[PDB]
Amino acid sequence: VILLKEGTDSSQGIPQLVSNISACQVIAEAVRTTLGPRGMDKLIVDGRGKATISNDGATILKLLDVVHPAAKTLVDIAKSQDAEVGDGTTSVTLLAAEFLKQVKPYVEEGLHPQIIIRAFRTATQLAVNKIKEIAVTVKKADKVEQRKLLEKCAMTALSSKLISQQKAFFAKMVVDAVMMLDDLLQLKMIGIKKVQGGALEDSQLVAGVAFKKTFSYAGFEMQPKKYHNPKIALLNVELELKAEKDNAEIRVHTVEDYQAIVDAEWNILYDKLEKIHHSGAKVVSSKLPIGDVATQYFADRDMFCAGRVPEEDLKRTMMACGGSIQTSVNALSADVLGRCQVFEETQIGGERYNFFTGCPKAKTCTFILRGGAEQFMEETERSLHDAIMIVRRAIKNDSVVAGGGAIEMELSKYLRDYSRTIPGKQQLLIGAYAKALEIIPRQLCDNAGFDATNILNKLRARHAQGGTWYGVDINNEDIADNFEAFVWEPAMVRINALTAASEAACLIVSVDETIKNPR
Amino acid sequence: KRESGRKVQSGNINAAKTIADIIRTCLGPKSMMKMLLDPMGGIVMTNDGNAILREIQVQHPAAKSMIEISRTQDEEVGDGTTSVIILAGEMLSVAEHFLEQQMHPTVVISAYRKALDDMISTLKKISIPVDISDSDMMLNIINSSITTKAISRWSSLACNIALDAVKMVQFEENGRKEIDIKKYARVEKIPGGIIEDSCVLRGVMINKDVTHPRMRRYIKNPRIVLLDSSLEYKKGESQTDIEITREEDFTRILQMEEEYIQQLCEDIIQLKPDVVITEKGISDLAQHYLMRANITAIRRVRKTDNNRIARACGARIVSRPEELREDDVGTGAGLLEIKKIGDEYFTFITDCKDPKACTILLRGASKEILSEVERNLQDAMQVCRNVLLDPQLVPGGGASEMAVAHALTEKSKAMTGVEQWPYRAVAQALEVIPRTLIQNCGASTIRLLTSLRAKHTQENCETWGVNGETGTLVDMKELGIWEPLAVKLQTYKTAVETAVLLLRIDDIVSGH
Amino acid sequence: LSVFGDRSTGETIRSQNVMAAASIANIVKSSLGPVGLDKMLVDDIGDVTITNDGATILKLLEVEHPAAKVLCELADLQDKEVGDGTTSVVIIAAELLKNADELVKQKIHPTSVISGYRLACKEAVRYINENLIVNTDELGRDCLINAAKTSMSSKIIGINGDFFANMVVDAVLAIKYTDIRGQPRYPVNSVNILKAHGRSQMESMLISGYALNCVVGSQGMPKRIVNAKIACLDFSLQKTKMKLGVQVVITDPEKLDQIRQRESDITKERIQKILATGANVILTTGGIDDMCLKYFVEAGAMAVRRVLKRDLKRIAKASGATILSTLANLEGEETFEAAMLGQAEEVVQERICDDELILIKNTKARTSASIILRGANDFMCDEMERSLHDALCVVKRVLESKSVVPGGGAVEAALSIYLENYATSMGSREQLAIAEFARSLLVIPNTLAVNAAQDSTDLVAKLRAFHNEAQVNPERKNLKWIGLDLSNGKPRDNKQAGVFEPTIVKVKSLKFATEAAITILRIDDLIKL
Ligand SMILES: Nc1ncnc2c1ncn2[C@@H]1O[C@H](COP(=O)(O)OP(=O)(O)OP(=O)(O)O)[C@@H](O)[C@H]1O
Ligand SMILES: Nc1ncnc2c1ncn2[C@@H]1O[C@H](COP(=O)(O)OP(=O)(O)OP(=O)(O)O)[C@@H](O)[C@H]1O
Ligand SMILES: Nc1ncnc2c1ncn2[C@@H]1O[C@H](COP(=O)(O)OP(=O)(O)OP(=O)(O)O)[C@@H](O)[C@H]1O
Repeated sequence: VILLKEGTDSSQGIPQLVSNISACQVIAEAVRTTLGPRGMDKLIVDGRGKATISNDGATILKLLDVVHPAAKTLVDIAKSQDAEVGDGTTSVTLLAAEFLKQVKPYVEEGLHPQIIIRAFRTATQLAVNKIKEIAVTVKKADKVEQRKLLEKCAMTALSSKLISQQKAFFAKMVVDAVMMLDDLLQLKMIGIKKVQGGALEDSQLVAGVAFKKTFSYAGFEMQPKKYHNPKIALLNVELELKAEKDNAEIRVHTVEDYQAIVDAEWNILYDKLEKIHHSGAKVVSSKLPIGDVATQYFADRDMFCAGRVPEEDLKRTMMACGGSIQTSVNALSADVLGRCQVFEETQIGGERYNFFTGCPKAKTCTFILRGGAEQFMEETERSLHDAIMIVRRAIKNDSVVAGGGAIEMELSKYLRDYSRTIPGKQQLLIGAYAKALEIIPRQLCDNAGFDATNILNKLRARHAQGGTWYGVDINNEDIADNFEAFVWEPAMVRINALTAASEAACLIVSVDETIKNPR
Repeated sequence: KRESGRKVQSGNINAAKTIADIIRTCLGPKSMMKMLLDPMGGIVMTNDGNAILREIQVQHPAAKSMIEISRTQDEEVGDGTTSVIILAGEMLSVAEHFLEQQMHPTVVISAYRKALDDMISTLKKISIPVDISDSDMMLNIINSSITTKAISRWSSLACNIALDAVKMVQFEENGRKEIDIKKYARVEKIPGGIIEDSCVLRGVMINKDVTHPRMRRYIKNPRIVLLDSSLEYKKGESQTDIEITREEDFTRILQMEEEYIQQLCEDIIQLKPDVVITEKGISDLAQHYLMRANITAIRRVRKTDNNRIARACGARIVSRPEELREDDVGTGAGLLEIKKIGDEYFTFITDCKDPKACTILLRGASKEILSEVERNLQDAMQVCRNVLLDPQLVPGGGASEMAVAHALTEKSKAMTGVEQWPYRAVAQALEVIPRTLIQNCGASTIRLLTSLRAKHTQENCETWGVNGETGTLVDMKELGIWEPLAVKLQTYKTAVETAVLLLRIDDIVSGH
Repeated sequence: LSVFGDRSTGETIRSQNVMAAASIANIVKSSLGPVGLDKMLVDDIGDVTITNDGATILKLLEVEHPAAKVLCELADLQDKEVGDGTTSVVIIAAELLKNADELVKQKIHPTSVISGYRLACKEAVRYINENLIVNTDELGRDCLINAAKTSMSSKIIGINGDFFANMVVDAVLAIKYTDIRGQPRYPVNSVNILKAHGRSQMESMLISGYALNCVVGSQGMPKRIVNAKIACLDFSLQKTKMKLGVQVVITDPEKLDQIRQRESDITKERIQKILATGANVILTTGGIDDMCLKYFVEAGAMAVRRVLKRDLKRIAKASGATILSTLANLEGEETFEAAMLGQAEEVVQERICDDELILIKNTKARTSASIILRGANDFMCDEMERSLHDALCVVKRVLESKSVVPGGGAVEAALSIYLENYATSMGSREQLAIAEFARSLLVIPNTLAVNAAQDSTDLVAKLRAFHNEAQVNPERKNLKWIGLDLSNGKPRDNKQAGVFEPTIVKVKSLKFATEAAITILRIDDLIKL
């Protein structure tokens, strides 16, 4: 009747590790098919009933939330992958579980897990020095300008897509968008907007901030668009006559104050409009909708107004204009006002759009898409976001390696040759570490629908002859030199993915007993 | 179905430990009785370890191998079978070095066979020579088995039976000193008389009775004849049968039966014999021509018993009855006698020498007394055989066990390697023989065994044994609890040979 | 569907066929090698036989399953081809099926596995035959003396290893005779190992000739003879009989006497024809008459009686003489002159303690000798005779087959590196067939390391670490032909240790195991009636 546990969940030994190895593979199976540009997307619905459609590995693991202990160790590695390099959560999640799969029969035969720890620290340290030797610095090779080279890598990334016919036009726009930025490159600075209707040739690139402008109220035939130096105001105040938040209800029984009651309710709107006139804001941007009466106010005062602006586009306008977002109207002064050189109301796509050009802090851009469907523009937005990512990493890091499994099949060949010259327990473990690194060219053939065994048998035969930069091709169903086809990746992200996958595989192997407190 | 791995290494351990736990308390003069339950309700309360495991059926292949290795050991020597199964179960009982340390059995077998060489080397150091020429020293050896028996009233005469039997069978001319009690010392039982009437004669006795008075009663020069062929109707090379149902077939068969036998009997009576001995049977009509010459008819004798007759008189083994000659004579024999002993007739071809053969004649008041002496003398003959095989004794009663286990502890301090850990386990497994002697006496076991090891360390290891009567420790040089060396040599050898066989088994599979 | 049984197809009959075949490998897993463990063979009657030899294990193993019944017939194809190798085929072919079963789950059809295995087997014989050793180094250069010394280490003879290894090396090279076109093999008959009490084990002498364990009897006849004629006969010169079961009739008493006088007179006639041939060496199984031995001590013929029959078959084969069963030539009595006699040089009655032996020297065609194992007691002489017989068959079975290969894990460890580099040279959906063929050959040092009580992850990997350096650079600092010493748990060179295996036991093992793994892998449907 006297128990030591009394509800304490605890177990140790060999099958506690086998239960932790197989529990690691259920997280890798959630992001196994999402690898590659042609990968399958997952459908995740929240508690409210909204379905989310995405194939990004960072968005899948953030909405999984598995209560298993070994599954929580793959979450913070994907969190640290965003801080170390910026992306690569689906690469280190798949690579961590395949390290444990190849050593899973070796644990059951009686081998100690600490010897597998000493092999993972050894082969990963050799993989760091092997990457930097094969990595070549391509800065001014063959006397070609870097603007021509940046259009070549985006052409292969945008190939086999909806805009694969007109990829020559889309490759020149993604290079000039990053070239418009400063030395501090960021994917959040270049925004993508969608305009329904028209062919694919009508896609434009805004040098500044452009938003959807769903303001469909009155205000035509006045409020001229062209301004030399307007004062950009970012508000969050409703300017309607009968607003849901700004009203005045006083209950008197006199007929003299009944004129003053409607006048006091109008004075809430009029004093909020008079403070914008004193501050000198030529353009009025508000999140809440603006009524038809306030549009008649700025029409005679030679100013512009446009409400129903999202708060995401208001913060991008704040980073462009250099001002500040002010909710109230009495604090509206020149400290929070912005400035630009060109502002105009365009008629691209049949609807009205507003955009600023010539900001002093113009570090943000806007990409306008044109097409016959919004889901055509939704997949074009994610493909152009992928086209910006390959261009951005080529400018920051010059020392690059060949992608497409070329650096993974070369690391599998060197670590297999090093294992044959090492006696002891490091031969069967590092040799299993080299075979576990072949899951990146194997899952790239699985998600692309190709023959996974017909390509990988010819890919390893190409590496055995002396091919150091041969990998899989997403367009053709054969192997190709990814260095000649401009399929690149920097050496620093390939190194940091290997030291994160080896650290995530070492944390599972070093755990042998689970302690749970009853509460 | 099938079983392999480490489960059969633990499955054969519990199969041998269950047999050893049954007869563990049946050691010494205070051996506890065991009750066997029959399906018909019968109960036998025998405390003999050979009688317990014989009437118990086993189903395990390792437990079946445990019984037969002691049964063959019972046929070699007549003492020490209980100590084999106890020591074979104790060596495998420490399974902490077999399973918990994840040790392969090859390390254990290399440690067990290396400990086997220290078994023979230690027993020759604690040994003592025996003055076998003095009959008083031989009486102090065989008396350990004559106690609490019905033969103990005649211990001075029963000791002369077994001592004279082993010396005639043992041949000093051959060098190796062979003794085989089963052939050259065939024991026969004769009802009637008393225990004092039983003596030893120098010859071979025939238990065939006398059916006709026309025989040789007293012949001083016995003319013996040996023959291998049969004395019956002539059969052919085929497998036909003989059936006499017609009167015409009864006359033709009997006329051929008489003419062939008279032709056979004319060749043996031309030499004027005294007793005929045929290998096969003798028909009724064959005695009709034989009784006219007054010859004693002896039939149905084995081929193994035939050479003892030929070495007694010096006759020639003749294959066919037509090929007799004058060299088939038994000149030199003492006397031929067909005198009745207790209304049973026995033929005597005894002599006044040692013709490489003997027999034992037992007498008693009832047939239960005849079975009591033959089971006590055969147990006494194999013990005194081991003394004359090698005149060396060891201090018994647990003194030799603590002397051997003391030598293994000092030897293990200089034995380096991984194999020193199962090497020390044999020293604690050999302590189970003085452990059960104190437990059967009723005293405190660990209180006495700890002081037993302290006496074996400082004092001499040849003394300070255990007395299984009072329950305390006595000196083995004062009491006659001395064991033979060849019994204790084969006891530790078989206990290692059992442990090398059960630990080497790693798979049990079926198949006819 | 209404059929006469149950039907089952798909990959579930592939997984059931490899689990039934690999379970038979576990029956012969621990019994591999010279340190193999015994296993109990339970019969249907109730008795059990303790056998550790793997050839007798598979003969008594009865598993009523068609996947296990395939591996039963390869034991009959192994002994009829060479005579050894049997369970090494079973562990290789079952690990071939277990690695191929993982390929079925990895979306590979078995047709690429079957065609990949035949090209991996033919390239395995090519890499073996390019790294062989011709049968030589019989005298002057040791990999022999040291070869038989390892077999002699398990007994008490191994205290003085250099003294007793010289007795078996010169005895193996003495029994060599071509006899067909330059074959040279070694016969199943070997030297006769006798024993005596020569007060220690160091008084053994290498006698270059056969030694008979018989005593001549009388002393007045001279023990040193010079003539070459050797007579062998099986009929007794003692008083003869018609049959042991059929006898002649004797009726009259005086008729019995005159056939005894005729037996004394017909013995005088037979000795006149034996000594007319000049044969002094007289060896008789049935015995020699007492008055007949009187004629031999005056003529000087070396007559030996009560000789064994199996000893006389090696004596008549030595001098090239014919064994005479009966002296009567179907109408009379003759001695068959110049037919049953051989030639020799010298027969000396050497004084050996407790058994004065008869040595023969320089016969016609014998090639055999004798080793006198003089010792102290019967315990040390009986264990040393089986140690000489076990060391004889080790050197015999190697130096027969016309070329040998350093075995004991040296063959399969070198094949695990070459066949992997050959697998990366072909491609065409058969790279994984040959790469798993190299890993399936590693079970031969893997089962040998677990039977040697060593770490199997270290001892197998030490074999591949030395064999890889022979393929990277041809420098002599690379260790080549590294075997596996299971006694000390350390890899050594097989050329220094003398551990050698025939090529036909290594070639036919890889040939039969891949053809057995092909037949089980071709099973995709099960039909029962
Ligand atoms: N255009 C391309 N052609 C061929 N292979 C490619 C191409 N782009 C990427 N790859 C390969 O796909 C793999 C990554 O696939 P995917 O883009 O689905 O993950 P990821 O988003 O890069 O992961 P992470 O965000 O962790 O870096 C890389 O190893 C790379 O070699
Ligand atoms: N009074 C005593 N005290 C202690 N030990 C004794 C005493 N008398 C005899 N012994 C010892 O007990 C031993 C007998 O033990 P145990 O009964 O186990 O074997 P056993 O049955 O005689 O052997 P076997 O079956 O071969 O006859 C004898 O060898 C003797 O040395
Ligand atoms: N002198 C030696 N040194 C080291 N290993 C050896 C030596 N001789 C043989 N071996 C190993 O022992 C194994 C032989 O095992 P075993 O004799 O128990 O069965 P087997 O002969 O393989 O069965 P079968 O008779 O069918 O072929 C071989 O694989 C070989 O590697």
